[PDB]
Amino acid sequence: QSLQDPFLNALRRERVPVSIYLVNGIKLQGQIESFDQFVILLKNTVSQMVYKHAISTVVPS
Amino acid sequence: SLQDPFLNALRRERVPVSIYLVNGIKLQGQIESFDQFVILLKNTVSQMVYKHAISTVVPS
Amino acid sequence: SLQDPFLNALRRERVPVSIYLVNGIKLQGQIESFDQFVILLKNTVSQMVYKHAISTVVPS
Amino acid sequence: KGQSLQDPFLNALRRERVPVSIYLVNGIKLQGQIESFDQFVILLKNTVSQMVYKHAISTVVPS
Amino acid sequence: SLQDPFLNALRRERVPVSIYLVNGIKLQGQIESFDQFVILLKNTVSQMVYKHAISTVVPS
Amino acid sequence: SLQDPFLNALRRERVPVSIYLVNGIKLQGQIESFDQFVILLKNTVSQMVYKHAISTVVPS
RNA sequence: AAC
Repeated sequence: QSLQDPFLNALRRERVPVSIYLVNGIKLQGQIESFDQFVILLKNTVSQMVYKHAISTVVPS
Repeated sequence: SLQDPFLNALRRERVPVSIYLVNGIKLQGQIESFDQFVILLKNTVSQMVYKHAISTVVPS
Repeated sequence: SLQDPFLNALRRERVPVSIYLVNGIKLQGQIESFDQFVILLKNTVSQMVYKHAISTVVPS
Repeated sequence: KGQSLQDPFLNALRRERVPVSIYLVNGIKLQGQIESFDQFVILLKNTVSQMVYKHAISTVVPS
Repeated sequence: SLQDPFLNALRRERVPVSIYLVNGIKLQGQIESFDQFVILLKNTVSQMVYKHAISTVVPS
Repeated sequence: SLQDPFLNALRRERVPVSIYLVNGIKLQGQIESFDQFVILLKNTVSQMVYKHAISTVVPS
């Protein structure tokens, strides 16, 4: 986690808009509210739990 | 841990949820219960949903 | 484990169940048996279905 | 419970040389006989032996 | 472990890489860094790619 | 156990192989090395292939 | 939701 956690934490603390690309090709957008070992809590109009196993890539918007 | 308190608040307050599967299909219902690998999603009857097949869970 | 009760119930009742796979395939039959990683589904054939390929199990 | 079902099911097919179909999650159907398997792979023989990863397999069924 | 040397070699020599994903998508850039589960890919932006989503890593 | 002897015989004997990915793509070359998680495949270029993305390995 |  020596790279993943710092990467997600900096986006979380700064409240950067991010794009989360899922394996099926769908792109989600919002702010990272928090995360744990298996999930990311992504907030836009509502708070959704995204399973990391479904994510291909995370990048600031 | 963020997963379990998130699913518990939906379970206890019997909140209606959308579960999106990795193929894009949206399922809807109430979280009857969950464990390490599955979620039981009730409408009239419960179906068993494998977490490995879920991309997102969001209220309503 | 919620899987065992959920699946043992179906297995004993021999009721029809739909198994939806992660690729969108819908299988229809009876739950004949299961273990940690597979489910044996019975219709005109008995086929061994890997749980990793399953999204949902839905009583008919 | 563990491998109670999987391992006898595959062992029966192997022992009796039953022609099998293995459906991959991508939809592709493989056919042949199961010559052996371990924790992660199944060896399938048609004209030649190919190693199939269980992680890619959805269903196994007699042809 | 073959991953570390392979990926580090590509990091040290600044090699432009293609990261193919399991779903057909190609990402292109340089390996900025990596850990057990992710690879950081730098092109115009720095993106974090989950290894579970990657099929292959190759020079462009 | 079956996997390691299978792959080692292809590596040691430098046998041309075909590696099919879960999206159906066929890669070709020789296996230089492999570990728990990856296979290094040599053709014109050396590429790393994640085992989780492979469906089938067969001599070509 | 590809009986």
